[PDB]
Amino acid sequence: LWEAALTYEASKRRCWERVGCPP
Amino acid sequence: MIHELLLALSGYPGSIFTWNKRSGLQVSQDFPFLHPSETSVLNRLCRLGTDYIRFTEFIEQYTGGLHGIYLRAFCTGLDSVLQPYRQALLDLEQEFLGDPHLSISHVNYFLDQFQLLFPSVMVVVEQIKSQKIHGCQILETVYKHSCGGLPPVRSALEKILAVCHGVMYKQLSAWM
Amino acid sequence: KSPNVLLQNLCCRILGRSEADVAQQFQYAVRVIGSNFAPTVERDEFLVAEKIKKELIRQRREADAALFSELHRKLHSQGVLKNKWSILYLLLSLSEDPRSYATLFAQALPRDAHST
Amino acid sequence: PDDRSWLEHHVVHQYWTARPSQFPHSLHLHSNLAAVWDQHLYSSDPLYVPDDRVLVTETQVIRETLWLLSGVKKLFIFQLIDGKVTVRNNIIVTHLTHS
Amino acid sequence: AAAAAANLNAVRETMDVLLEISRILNTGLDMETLSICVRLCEQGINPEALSSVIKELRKATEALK
Amino acid sequence: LQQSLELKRKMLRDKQNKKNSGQHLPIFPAWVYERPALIGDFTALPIGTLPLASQESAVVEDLLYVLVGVDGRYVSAQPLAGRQSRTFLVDPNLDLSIRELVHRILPVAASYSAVTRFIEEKSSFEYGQVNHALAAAMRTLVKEHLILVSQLEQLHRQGLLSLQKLWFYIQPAMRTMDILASLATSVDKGECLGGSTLSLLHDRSFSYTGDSQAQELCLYLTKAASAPY
Amino acid sequence: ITEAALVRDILYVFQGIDGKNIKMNNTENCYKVERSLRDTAVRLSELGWLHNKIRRYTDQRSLDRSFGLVGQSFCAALHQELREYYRLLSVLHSQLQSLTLRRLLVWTYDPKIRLKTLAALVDHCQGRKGGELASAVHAYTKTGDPYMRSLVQHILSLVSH
Amino acid sequence: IRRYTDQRSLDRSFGLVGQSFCAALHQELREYYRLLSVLHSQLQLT
Repeated sequence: LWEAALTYEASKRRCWERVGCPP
Repeated sequence: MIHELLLALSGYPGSIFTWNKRSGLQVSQDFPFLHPSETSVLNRLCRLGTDYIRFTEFIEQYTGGLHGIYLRAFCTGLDSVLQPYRQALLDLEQEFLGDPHLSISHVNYFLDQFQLLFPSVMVVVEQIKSQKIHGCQILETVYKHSCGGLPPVRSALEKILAVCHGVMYKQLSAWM
Repeated sequence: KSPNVLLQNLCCRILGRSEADVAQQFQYAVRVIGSNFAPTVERDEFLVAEKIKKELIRQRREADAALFSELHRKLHSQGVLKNKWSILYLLLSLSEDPRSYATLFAQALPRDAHST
Repeated sequence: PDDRSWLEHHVVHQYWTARPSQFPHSLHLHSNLAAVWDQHLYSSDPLYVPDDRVLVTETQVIRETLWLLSGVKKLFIFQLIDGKVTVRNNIIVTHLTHS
Repeated sequence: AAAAAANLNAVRETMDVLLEISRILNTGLDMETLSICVRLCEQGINPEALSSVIKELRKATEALK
Repeated sequence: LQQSLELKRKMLRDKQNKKNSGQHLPIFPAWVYERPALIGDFTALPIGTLPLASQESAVVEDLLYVLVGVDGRYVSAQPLAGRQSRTFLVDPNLDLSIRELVHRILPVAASYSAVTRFIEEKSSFEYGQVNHALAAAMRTLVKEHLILVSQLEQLHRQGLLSLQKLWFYIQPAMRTMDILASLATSVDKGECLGGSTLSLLHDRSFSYTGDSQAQELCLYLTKAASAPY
Repeated sequence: ITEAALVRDILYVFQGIDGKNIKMNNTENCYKVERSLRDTAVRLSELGWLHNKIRRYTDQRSLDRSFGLVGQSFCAALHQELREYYRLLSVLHSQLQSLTLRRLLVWTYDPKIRLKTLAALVDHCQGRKGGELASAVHAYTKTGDPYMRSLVQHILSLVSH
Repeated sequence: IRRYTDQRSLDRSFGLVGQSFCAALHQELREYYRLLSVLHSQLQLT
């Protein structure tokens, strides 16, 4: 289940101030 | 820091790398949040930005003395030669967007071809100032250095020289 | 998914067939894969790095052997894996060429001096 | 309460409005520069009296400049005080230290 | 959660890097098959056996041509 | 050390009268010959009154260091710096049984010193194109040895290594180093260059052909050295 | 003193940048430390001693237009080769925050002979320009070492354009 | 067995059947040392 669910298309908007994981 | 640099490398100095005309992009502030020896690295890198700040001022004033449409043709090509250095300042920020571990050495490594193009044009702009050449003989001292010995400066001065000849093709259309 | 049903997904990935259309292959791999559930040598991430670098030296592409070190870094920058060794030992075995000996090259620790 | 929170969240109302806001953005110098430099200054004995400033975030400054480019007159920052648009000096971000 | 989906975004980033490494060395694998290969190496097994079963199965799909 | 500077010039005189249409023949700078750090080879407790299995750890660490060249804190590389030889002095504050085992392990470090000197000395142009190729493939066998000792270092740092385990680990490379040291001795002794050290290697190819661990080495070195010829 | 400091300090003297508890003593000397690791350090630090010689000379001759096309091309090539050394060093820098692989002795080993070669190459070509220099590089590609014979041949191809 | 090996490997007038025979007694010294290694790990037992 898990790796099949992992193949999702996440965000493409990124911040500047947030460096560690900006979703 | 990686925004302060990317504007100190641009034309806005800030609190770290102060701008003076008797000494450009000075650092003397002790950084216990960095390593002690890193300053040495930074000193080298300062020479890349200084020229870029210097180059802008020349384009600003020249757009009798030093005047003419010749002076609006050297500065115009000097914009185009700096264009892959402006693009290369956006590229750094895009790389910094993802990685948190990027360091100064990569910036040095990436902008290596610009430590040979920039100083050999700095002598050209200082020669154009020290000699009061302002007519068609601006093209001569470009034509001596366009033969070149290093591959960046062989093509960028070529870029500028073509624009000079194209403005001459207007005078030598109206005449002939 | 259990480790046994997972192999049946592989035979339908490689082959276009279903698990019912061919099962003799799926019968062949339960015999082979099931003897172990572990690597036969103890691992180190250094050796497997220097065998992928060895491969790109043998293909005369020195820049790509160090592009990998950057791709190894971003993998480490998150660090959600500890099976980094295994999947690279897999991909190195399956390498292809887009166009000697190994008795002197350093091989991994055998576990014939380790309790097994 | 539940309306005011919806306001505070979705629209800004924190730098034209007296409320001291924070945003720990995973700190650690590369975007933490202003706080780092300030800590360094305090350790070096200024001697003290630290500056209280507004702590505005980044996108807001961009929006303000673009508004100024549109031709809007009398803004919160870049207000004219002599017939020349004079930028506000009580600004601080998590980087650049406002210089 | 939100930070849990942030972790699930980060692991998809690492998995995209694992795709990149696969294609710069020229393999016949694709991402769908790699999604199985990763779980197999998560559970722990000798990877030379897995390379051997893949190098038999690729010669059992050339009998469909 | 002193004697090589003679040899280069005398062979150059031979080549000088032989070749008069080639000018400015390659000679490396002086520092290349002076420097003592281009080769691989160049705190202390009263460990005897310590328990045995701590002495084991101290000595496994120092011996692994000596393999890549650097001296330990109880073994010293004796000043010799002439011919193909090196001796070592272990300190008597070691337990004598472990000291015997240490003595037994040290010949492959002498068979590292003789090995690394050859690559530096037979690189210069007056010893010939073929000697360059011969020294250039001996360098590969140094790289792989440096690889294997690092896995050993990582295992030792986690506290999972012992003297018996090191001994078993280093036994395969023992033969390799032995072959290289004896071959270097022979090649310097005849001062061989050109085709003479394609005769010597042709002999060695038949010489060891049973184990096929030395056979691979000599065959590879023959394939490598014959390429310029 | 701690070992972690020494690892980072020796990481700078590859660049030709002094450390903190390891420092340059004289130009005629290599970097000597301000115990066993201290002995190890000198062989690693030789690379910066070579680096200084190459970098100073090409830094001067890049600003020299009395050196001519033949040879300013050569200095361009030297700078270009030093860039590749930076490419490897930058990764090693960034992988901070396992990184000691015999304190990177095997890592530095493939650059060490490549730096030795260029330091010899500049001094064989000292005082020469044009075809006089071209012969001094063309003598260097009759060599019998495959790594070196591969190295010199592309640089000469550059110089002979 | 080790005293025999100590002399035959120092006999270089021993033919090439002596250097195939002696390699068939090197493997069995190495195997002995291997057994020692395994028991040594299990000793660090009665």
